[PDB]
Amino acid sequence: RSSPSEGLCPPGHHISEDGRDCISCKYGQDYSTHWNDLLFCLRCTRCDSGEVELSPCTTTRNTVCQCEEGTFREEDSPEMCRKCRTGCPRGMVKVGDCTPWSDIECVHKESG
Amino acid sequence: DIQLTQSPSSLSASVGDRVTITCSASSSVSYMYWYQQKPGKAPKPWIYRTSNLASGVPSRFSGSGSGTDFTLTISSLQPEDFATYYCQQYHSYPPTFGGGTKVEIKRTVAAPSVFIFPPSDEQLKSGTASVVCLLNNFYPREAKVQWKVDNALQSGNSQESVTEQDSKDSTYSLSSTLTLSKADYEKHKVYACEVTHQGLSSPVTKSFNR
Amino acid sequence: EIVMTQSPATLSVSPGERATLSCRASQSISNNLHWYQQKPGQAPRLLIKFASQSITGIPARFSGSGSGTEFTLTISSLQSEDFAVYYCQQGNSWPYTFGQGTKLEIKRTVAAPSVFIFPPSDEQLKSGTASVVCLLNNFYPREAKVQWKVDNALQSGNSQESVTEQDSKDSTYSLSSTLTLSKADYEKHKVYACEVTHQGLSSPVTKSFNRG
Amino acid sequence: QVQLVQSGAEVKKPGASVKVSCKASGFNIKDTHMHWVRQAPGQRLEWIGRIDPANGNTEYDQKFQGRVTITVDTSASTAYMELSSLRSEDTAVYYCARWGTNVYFAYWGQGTLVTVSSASTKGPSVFPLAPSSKSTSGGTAALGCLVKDYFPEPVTVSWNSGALTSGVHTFPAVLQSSGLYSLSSVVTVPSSSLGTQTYICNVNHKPSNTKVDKRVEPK
Amino acid sequence: EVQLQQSGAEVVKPGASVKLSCKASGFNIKDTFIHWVKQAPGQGLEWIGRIDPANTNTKYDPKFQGKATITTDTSSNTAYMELSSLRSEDTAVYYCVRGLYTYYFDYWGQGTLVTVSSASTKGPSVFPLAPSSKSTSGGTAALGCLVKDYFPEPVTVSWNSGALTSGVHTFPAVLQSSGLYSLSSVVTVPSSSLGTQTYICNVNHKPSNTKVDKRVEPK
Repeated sequence: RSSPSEGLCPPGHHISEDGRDCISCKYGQDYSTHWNDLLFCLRCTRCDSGEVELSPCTTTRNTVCQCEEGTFREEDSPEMCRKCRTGCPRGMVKVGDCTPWSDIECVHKESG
Repeated sequence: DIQLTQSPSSLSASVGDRVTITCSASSSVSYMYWYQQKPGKAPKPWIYRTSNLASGVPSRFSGSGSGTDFTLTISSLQPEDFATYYCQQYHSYPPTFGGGTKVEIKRTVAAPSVFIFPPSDEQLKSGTASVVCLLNNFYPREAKVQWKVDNALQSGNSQESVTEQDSKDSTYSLSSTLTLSKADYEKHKVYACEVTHQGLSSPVTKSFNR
Repeated sequence: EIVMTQSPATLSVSPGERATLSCRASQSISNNLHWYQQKPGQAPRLLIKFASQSITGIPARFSGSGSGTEFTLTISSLQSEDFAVYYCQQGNSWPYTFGQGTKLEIKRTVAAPSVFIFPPSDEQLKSGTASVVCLLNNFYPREAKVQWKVDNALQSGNSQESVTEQDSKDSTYSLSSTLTLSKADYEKHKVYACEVTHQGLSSPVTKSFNRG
Repeated sequence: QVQLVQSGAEVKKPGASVKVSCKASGFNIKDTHMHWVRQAPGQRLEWIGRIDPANGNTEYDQKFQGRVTITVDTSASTAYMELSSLRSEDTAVYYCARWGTNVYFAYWGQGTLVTVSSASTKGPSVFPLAPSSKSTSGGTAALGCLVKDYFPEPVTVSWNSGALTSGVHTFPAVLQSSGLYSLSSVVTVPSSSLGTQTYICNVNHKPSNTKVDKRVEPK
Repeated sequence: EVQLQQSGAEVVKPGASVKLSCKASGFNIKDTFIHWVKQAPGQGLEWIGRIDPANTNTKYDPKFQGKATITTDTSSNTAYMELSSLRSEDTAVYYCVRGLYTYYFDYWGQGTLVTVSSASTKGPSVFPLAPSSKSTSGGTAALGCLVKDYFPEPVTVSWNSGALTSGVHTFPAVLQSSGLYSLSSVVTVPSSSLGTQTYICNVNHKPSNTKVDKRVEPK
């Protein structure tokens, strides 16, 4: 019976202290990406020294950054940009290449 | 931890009355949140940010308070409002709740219709024996029972249970049950429950012989 | 530039104590703060990465915290190994920038300097230049003051000081001021002295000599 | 559209652990902290712990540290709480909830009944509670049905297959020292109507698949 | 094991340039960002610039753009920094630095002492610092060895061919107004032992191939 919107402020906005009124996020400073009840808009991400800016912040979408360079984001750690391995070690062949979303892939040359 | 102390524990009050529940805090608090829990149900958030009503909540309700002292206030009660009310704070880690205040209906005093029921023939065949004393449709809840087996004040041999307030009568009913093995039950003969209550002005006793 | 500001500048502590060094940043840098230890006459060592993340082969007592603009390095119980300069460094924005360092110093009982004076050698006077030497040895704290008096004349710009690091044994300091003057000025005057003011004296101490 | 469906009621023995699920819909779990909350029978609310579902980062109250593991599955949009090495003290209703200093509203799950006892399932032993054939009160006499030695909760009770509703008082159950529950239900009746009308109590214990019908007659 | 050998200490006149090497071992240069860092005498660390040796791609701090240029020789596995149109302001220790991440440095080179002055090489003039014949007793008795008018750094000093270690204080050198360095080293001694035991200071200035041994006796 009830809606996705129902009860909530729209994206690009945040709810007020008063529990009713919807206040707009500031383009560039902050953002809000879904029908929500956020007390404040989320601070827009600023791209890191070791990053490249693929999108600027809107009120409905956070800044999109990427490692680029010759580096990649590591998932198991904090999500930070490590430098890609240049080459595969001895006995192993390069099977994937350095992306912003991944280090090179090595695999055995079917030895041992 | 900011320890929350809610006073009073309970409040027997009648329809149409102004009710003021307090919630004191062991250290200062920026905002206070109130919930209404009805029996067998999840708590309903009722007040946010000290004073802001939750949507769909009557205008008679109001929250107030500053630092260490906060109050929920209901300008005139109604049957929907009879439930336990908890206060909470989460602004200072960790979140802490009050111990609740249960609001109950206030009615004229009513003496209990007292009855006694012996252990059944089938029960005695098993070997355990459970005597039942009933106190029915009374007010207030505050009542007490003393099981006397041949004028012997018994203790730790019985357990009580009490109903919730009736939607119709707003009375209570209580059932204490003296449980004993047939060894003790056969050897004695006279069984009774002395019932004291505000509405009696005198202890009322009902009894049986084996 | 993002400016990294480290407080305090110095920190007099003894072994066994906790140390908390702070590093403020002029703009938010998320977690992108890194601590380094530089010991005297050595290359810096990374202690902590990304505000709080420990580095292998570094003692557990070292620990970091912070985000945004305020970060703190903490050493749960100091050891003689640990008395050194500590720098913080940000990697969030080009150009990368360091804090100005917090130097940890051993804190010990006050010790008055054993003061000595040394005249210019016979060999030096042959050359034509003359260098008088006033030595202040094994003292604490580092804060000390010297006034060269030649026939009760307060001299200025004629001398240079140098100070040792804290003694690994005593944790004291030693200082050497050197009054340098040509033969011409040195021969014409006779009484030479250095007035040494210090916390451990209560009164300026002067040691002196005459020519020949 | 906002909902928090929790898992079914669990009955477990001491020492054994239990994992309680809490499935969320109609809002972003990641927006704010998901917390679990204990409520003992007719008692205080006790905060157990919280998880930041973006991080997976847990924080607990000292009481439950070492004994509770809250977890989340953002992809599934569901939170879980594992509670280990159980005791009879942990007999409680466990609630899953959402709240925080960055969001205005708060939403709560329905709750999960978790009972902890060494006792295993047991059907009841029903007994009559017949009236004194004396009409001492005068006009109205009392009749009852005893329900003893069963496990676990709950028992449903009706009278004359639900025909008699007014005047009825089915009590709260009570834990005996044996570890078994025990309850009674009662009805007030006109003393003039005792002889003609026979009175039957109907007792249902769905956990042990036992349905009982027993008569109540004078003397 | 991972290592970063840097070039020897360079002594250069103003205007003249210098190429600093930094030879990497125990890993492939191409697997790590390499940065260079300036440290003025007893002062702050200044990041100069960074190079991705796979790419040959440089990033610098604007301060140094046009003064410092960083390069690699991947085939030799050594990084370089060229430093031009020098000033006395550029007197510094230059550090070569390595990281698997851009953001921070996991290993550091030993550093290269780069001194910038118009002055040319000079051996020292060693002088004694004899104890005053009038002064005796006190807290102790002090003896020293003056090292004046040399260039460049460093000087090593020992006492009685390294026999006396305790009580010794070799000071930091000081730049004089003349443009030449000057050092003193001192030893505390028992005043009772001055007559019997002669005391010799040993002074080594490897840049000018000057080894000096001089006695210290009372006057």
